[PDB]
Amino acid sequence: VNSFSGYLKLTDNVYIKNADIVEEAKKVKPTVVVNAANVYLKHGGGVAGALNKATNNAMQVESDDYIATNGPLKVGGSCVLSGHNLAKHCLHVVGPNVNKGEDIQLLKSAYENFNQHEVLLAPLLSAGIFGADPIHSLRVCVDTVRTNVYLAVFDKNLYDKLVSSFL
Ligand SMILES: C[C@H]1CC[C@H](CO)N(c2ncnc3[nH]ccc23)C1
Ligand SMILES: [Cl-]
Repeated sequence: VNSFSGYLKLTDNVYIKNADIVEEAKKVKPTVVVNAANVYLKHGGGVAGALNKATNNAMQVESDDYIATNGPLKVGGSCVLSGHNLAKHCLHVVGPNVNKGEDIQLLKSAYENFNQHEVLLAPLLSAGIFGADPIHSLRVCVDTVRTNVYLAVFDKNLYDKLVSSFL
């Protein structure tokens, strides 16, 4: 039993809600919140920009040190950093950005990172400003993640479409 509330159950392990991931994280304080990261951990907009803003830029400061030490992530890769005031940990996961011409096939690799964590709060990878089809992203998620994932979808109109179109 966990404290996630108001989610629709899609499968044995995948749950979904129309919610603001920042406000969700602040309420639940999950062990792991997933960030929709880029390889440079530059958290300028989208989910990443909002999460970083909620940490008062502490996420960006920590991320800049991580990149200075380790270099960029891979598309499809991830790193675990602090969750600051939002969660114990933040799993920064890089889904392909279609608006950069990145291979959408890497979306499955991106979701595989979730399997290293028993429970996660997350957005749909490569959705929003990363320019992928969110219906496809949900399909890959459900078909890739085996651990317990609580998906937050910011747009109420998009949420209703994902549910009503979910197979
Ligand atoms: C991932 C991308 C697509 C699906 C979904 C729609 O709103 N979305 C978000 N969901 C929840 N919280 C959010 N904060 C900032 C953005 C955001 C953004
Ligand atoms: Cl977005």
